[PDB]
Amino acid sequence: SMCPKDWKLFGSHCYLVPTVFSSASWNKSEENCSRMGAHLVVIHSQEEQDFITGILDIHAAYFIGLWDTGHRQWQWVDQTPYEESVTFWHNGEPSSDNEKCVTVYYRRNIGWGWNDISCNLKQKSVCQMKKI
Amino acid sequence: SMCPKDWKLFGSHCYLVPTVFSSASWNKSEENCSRMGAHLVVIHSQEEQDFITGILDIHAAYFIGLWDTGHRQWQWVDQTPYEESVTFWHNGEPSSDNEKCVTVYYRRNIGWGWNDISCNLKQKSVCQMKKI
Ligand SMILES: [Ca+2]
Ligand SMILES: [Ca+2]
Repeated sequence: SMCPKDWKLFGSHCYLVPTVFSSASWNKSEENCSRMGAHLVVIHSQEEQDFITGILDIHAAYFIGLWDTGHRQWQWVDQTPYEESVTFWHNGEPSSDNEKCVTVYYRRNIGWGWNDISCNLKQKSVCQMKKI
Repeated sequence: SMCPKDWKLFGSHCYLVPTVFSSASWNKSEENCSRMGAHLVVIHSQEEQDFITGILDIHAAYFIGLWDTGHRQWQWVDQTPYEESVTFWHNGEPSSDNEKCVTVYYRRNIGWGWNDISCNLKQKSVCQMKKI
């Protein structure tokens, strides 16, 4: 139908956690999403943050398609506008101008939130594409 | 039957000013269009500019599917080419490298034209889709 097999529908998009694809760098995660005709997730709303985290394992951290093009100059992989006022950074994040890639992970007794980390650290990931 | 109920036909497209939400940011405006299998209007001619502005309230500003991905690098939401020679900018627009999203609005005694504004500001919107 609107989404490929095992992809999950929310809004105009289809989402997948590539499970078998072993942990990888941010670039290799993006490259794997694009092999499926998808991108790392672009999280524009509370609804999208809530939906995407709804399909993740609380014991794992996941690359999202947000990266720092300069000095806290955050850009989505699809180049759609970054709005600092509709973000989900954990308390104390972002933390370091040396951390240029973004992960989403669960903090005990807090919930899901973004963390800036090294682009070279291997993490799980989640992909999105438009439906049909 | 060439357009869904409440939509308006022009050439090979159907147009709608959404009503269910009364204003929203550029990203949310685009997602709302996409959920109807549409996108923010992509304007490729004088005739399109005139038809789209014809169905608008002169007292309101409306997001269109044009935004700056870099430094004055304008892109359409449907990836069709941007052509500087066929644009409808108001005098003195685009005004600033801080305004990455595009609205159409009516200037008293001048007429309709495009204006670059902050992507986070809430505006009305116009959606477009291929006819049936
Ligand atoms: Ca950090
Ligand atoms: Ca402007």
